[PDB]
Amino acid sequence: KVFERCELARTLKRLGMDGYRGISLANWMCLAKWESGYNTRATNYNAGDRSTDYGIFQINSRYWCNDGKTPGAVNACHLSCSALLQDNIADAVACSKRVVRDPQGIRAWVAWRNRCQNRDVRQYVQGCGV
Repeated sequence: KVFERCELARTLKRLGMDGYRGISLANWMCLAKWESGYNTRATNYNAGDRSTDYGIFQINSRYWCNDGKTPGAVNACHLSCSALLQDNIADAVACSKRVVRDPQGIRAWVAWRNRCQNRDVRQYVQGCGV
């Protein structure tokens, strides 16, 4: 599923993402936007370390989900990476929450640092009723 901007903002808010661990909905929107263009079936294989990024938040298999083919990987979200490719984003959100409970917080995603950190991200939620 490719979410439309406001549809996604409301979906994330309903799932309890607004201000989760001090992270605003606009930041999560900026992250999803830059990671996958709001696409839940997006995947990126990293030939360098044999890991793959999954879903709307492009969560990596080395530490967050199990795909059975990433060397010495762990599954901190205790999910099959398949769960991160569903149209329903419940599991991807549960896992993103797990990611940010770690010290790095939203900084875990390099794309967030590049295109969201210290930037005006208001535009992502404007007019969405969130």
